[PDB]
Amino acid sequence: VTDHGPRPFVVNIEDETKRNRAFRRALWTGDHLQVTLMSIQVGEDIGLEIHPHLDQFLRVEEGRGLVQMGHRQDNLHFQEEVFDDYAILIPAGTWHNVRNTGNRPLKLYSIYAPPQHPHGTVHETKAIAMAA
Amino acid sequence: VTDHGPRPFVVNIEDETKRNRAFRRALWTGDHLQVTLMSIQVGEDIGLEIHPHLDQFLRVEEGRGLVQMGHRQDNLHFQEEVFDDYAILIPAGTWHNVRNTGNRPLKLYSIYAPPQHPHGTVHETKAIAMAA
Repeated sequence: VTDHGPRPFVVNIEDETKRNRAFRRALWTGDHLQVTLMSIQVGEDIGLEIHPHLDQFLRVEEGRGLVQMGHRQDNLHFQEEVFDDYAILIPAGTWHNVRNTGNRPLKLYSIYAPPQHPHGTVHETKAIAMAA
Repeated sequence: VTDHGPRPFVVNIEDETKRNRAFRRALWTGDHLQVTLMSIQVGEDIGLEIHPHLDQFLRVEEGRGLVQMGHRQDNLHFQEEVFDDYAILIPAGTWHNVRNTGNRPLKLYSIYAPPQHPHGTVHETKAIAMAA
């Protein structure tokens, strides 16, 4: 998996998402949307964030997690479990986090609109992402 | 399934996509991205289109199809089969069609960025969509 954006592209997304081991790997960066793959370690979270300029779609391909969202950083009153087959919609301006609560890495893909990361972004680990 | 945009939202996307029977049903319309569900009948196609202002992501949840894409309407030189588990990336300015080539309805979801359809759009059939 390298970043194939902005090419017309067909991919087995189930398989690439499950095979990916990086915290974040850009798969396709276009002018208007970006697809990244994420593998989140047991006990780990993406990290609380807010994106006022973009919407995000996440799809869980494997594992179990906890999604936390709110209007304000100090009140994440939306708290829902997510599992294999689930999608999460994160509208612009909503504070959010996703925590792995299961017993294996949590495998998901993320679609940002508009794009968030540089073309070809790879953060192998959470620590690397945080530093970036 | 009604359109839940722009709410923070978690959904079993595999199940909603497979259960949906409409040619197009908006599931979530935000400010920056929109998710629709599509059930495409045996022998039917979405219809050749071009969206110069938006990128589209499609994920096939069930069935088999043929994706056709090109730079020019009269030369769709990208021709690839798609199956369950496959995603299709359609960058802005690429002419595209998706045809059902299998033996049951082709079930997919589509993410447009920015949004394409009014909030709460339902086109039960292709004919209705074409008329719209």
